[PDB]
Amino acid sequence: AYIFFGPIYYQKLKHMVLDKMHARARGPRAVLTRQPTEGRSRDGGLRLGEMERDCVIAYGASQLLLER
Amino acid sequence: ECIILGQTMSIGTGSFKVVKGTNISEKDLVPKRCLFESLSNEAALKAN
Repeated sequence: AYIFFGPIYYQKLKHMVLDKMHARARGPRAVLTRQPTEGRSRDGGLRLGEMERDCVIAYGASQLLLER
Repeated sequence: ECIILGQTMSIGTGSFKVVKGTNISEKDLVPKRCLFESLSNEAALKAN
């Protein structure tokens, strides 16, 4: 097939992966801390909300509840 | 109120119990006995 070729002015944004990789093993002050620039963007985080508690009820798993 | 107290729920996976069989016979669960109460039984109701 003939393939549509040509130049486009692209642009690189913010929001790289290097400052969003956030992880936590045990205890406070997590070991993989992202850069502290949220700015009205608290999208839950490393939590387990009531909407996600209702999903594992639908599977019927009773010991994953006590583990998590 | 089982997720608040940390109890196992009675629906889904915790709707039953599993138990393990001992698989022992009644030949080993015997009241083993050889001349224990024979001394005290005869000399307790004779002529009295």
